[PDB]
Amino acid sequence: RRACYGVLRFIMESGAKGCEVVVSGKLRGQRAKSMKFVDGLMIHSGDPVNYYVDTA
Amino acid sequence: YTTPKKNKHKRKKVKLAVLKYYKVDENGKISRLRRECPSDECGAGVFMASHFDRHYCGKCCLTYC
RNA sequence: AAAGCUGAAACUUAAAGGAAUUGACGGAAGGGCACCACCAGGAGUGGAGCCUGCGGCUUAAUUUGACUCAACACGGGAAACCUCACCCGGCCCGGACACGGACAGGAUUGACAGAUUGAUAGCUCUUUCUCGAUUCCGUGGGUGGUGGUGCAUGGCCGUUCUUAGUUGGUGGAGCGAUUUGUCUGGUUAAUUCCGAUAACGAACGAGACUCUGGCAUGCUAACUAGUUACGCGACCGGUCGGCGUAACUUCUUAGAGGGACAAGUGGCGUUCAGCCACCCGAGAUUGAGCAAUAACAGGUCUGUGAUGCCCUUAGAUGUCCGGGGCUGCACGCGCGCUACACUGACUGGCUCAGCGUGUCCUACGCCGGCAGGCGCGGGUAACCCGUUGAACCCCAUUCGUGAUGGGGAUCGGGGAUUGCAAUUAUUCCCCAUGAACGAGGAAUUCCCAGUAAGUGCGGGUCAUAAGCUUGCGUUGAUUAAGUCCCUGCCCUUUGUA
Ligand SMILES: [Zn+2]
Repeated sequence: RRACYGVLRFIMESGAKGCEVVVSGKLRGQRAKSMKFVDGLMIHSGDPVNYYVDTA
Repeated sequence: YTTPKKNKHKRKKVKLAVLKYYKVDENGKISRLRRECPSDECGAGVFMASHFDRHYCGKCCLTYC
């Protein structure tokens, strides 16, 4: 939670339009889960995605 | 398994083997008991073997009857 | 009389139950939607032979994952060896590093011959030679895996789900889960807009966007693209993909920029969003790619040096080498290919592509009936193959309703190309053999215009190589412009144990 939020706060401080940080796997217990964290604006479809959002 | 066991070949340990190569007399006749290997690199450095009915060199794999 | 009134216990149990909220579901209702739905049809498939992929029965092993849409020509899975996991048999360490022992008075390495073995494997036995602290023996500790678990996981991927869905902030309503915003009604392919309005401001999806088709006798250009003209030549003013110069860009390549917006006209529409028709036009809906929120105990540990646990780890589940198997057939299913002929076969003649690939693609000459054999050239490619002389189709010939010159399965001989190796026949060619099949029962798939279907060609696999898929042209239709009846989908009302 703290680590991912630290990264969000820094990315939004740096001056991005919006951020999406996702962490997936054995977060707690023996069952695989996923935690998505979103802020600002984020586009998913069309050509603009190619040259407006960068992913890792 | 059907076979009892397959054992690896262990080299028969011989003590001080190079004393069998020379036969030095009291006044000093240094005679080579085993024959010399007549090949190029072996010449004067390798003493070719003497089996029961043949000769053999361990380096160059040269054989004579 | 049927029965009425009054009326316990032993034992047994963690809930039974009441209101209201979200979902899901209904053989409940109201709107709308889709050829993985029907209607009208087209081609079919299901019947036949054969190819492949699955179950079974065999086997030494027939390695194995996947089982409605969301398994079964799927794992890019066309397996002769390799691949290769599986079965039989045999070499190798490629067991780092540390500690102890061993040890130049030699730890250890490799091997001729004969036996041994499938093997010219010093693998092992007999017999000796040969290398020089690199090893070899014990414990700890590693390192490998197409070993196990996808129900421990990451990543991609498929599906729910191709429909229009989805969520905060602040304000409002409820003790509360929660709800409103996200809507009565019109309108759209669309939670798309108009307009209502306890909501107002927003965000994602949709749209926009990117690639591709269709138009430019306007623009910039061109011996790796062509035309027009002229000269020379060949043969009768004409034919030339016969050759050489000059104007250019119509044809060819492809950069920039134009062009289409319900814009113009007439109806219909709370004259609003918009809908139908028509003129002018190349075009008045081209085809894709990308695709939210929230989930499948969906598939994959056999893509990985992506990976946690566990199992083995030197007579190994490591790795390699010889074989065999993956294809083994009383049977049942799933994609398909060729057919059942006369709108057709056969023989000859004529005449047109497009995508895209070549360090293996191939022109030209010679020999062989053919598969192919030799010799000598071009091309790392708008340069050579190549003007990619493709097939259906078109025009002649023969056949004649006969299981027939339809169909070419199954079988016998030969002759070539790959490859170290072709038998359980890898492909390829020639002669011979000539099965079922006369349009397929219940059932069931796909599809709306350059579409369906017929028909070839290129790419991927590829030493050998397409009955597969992924693309490209070519010839080119019938029927519909609708509906919720079947099968499902979205929104709104209700009902629920
Ligand atoms: Zn020698």
